[PDB]
Amino acid sequence: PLIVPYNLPLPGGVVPRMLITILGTVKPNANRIALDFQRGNDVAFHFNPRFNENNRRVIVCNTKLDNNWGREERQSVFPFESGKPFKIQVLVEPDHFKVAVNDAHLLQYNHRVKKLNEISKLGISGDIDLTSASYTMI
Repeated sequence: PLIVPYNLPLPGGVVPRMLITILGTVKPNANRIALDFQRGNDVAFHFNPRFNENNRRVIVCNTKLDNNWGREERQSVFPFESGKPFKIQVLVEPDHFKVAVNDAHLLQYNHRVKKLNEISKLGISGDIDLTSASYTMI
């Protein structure tokens, strides 16, 4: 019962062994979800499930620097389902973000923005009801 878009501060930035857990439900008739890990105005890691990109479901990942998007990484494994509850876990490792959905590994994204301590906010947006968003160390 949190308001979307939601901004989760990450005090002192991200560090290896930080685990972020996001619980919610995908809306009826969803088009998109987005997670945006921010370094100021830059987007260090954009994680973007798209439910209807030319009649295909795809996950797009990218980085935005100085208002310019870079090279997209795309994943066709698509674990989200319209109408249904999900869990996203993002584990920060030394060289990449590791993403699992509903307890199954989905993808890794190599760090392009290398000042991890400066990635200090997470924005959560899109066609979801958000139940909780939190972090811990493992």
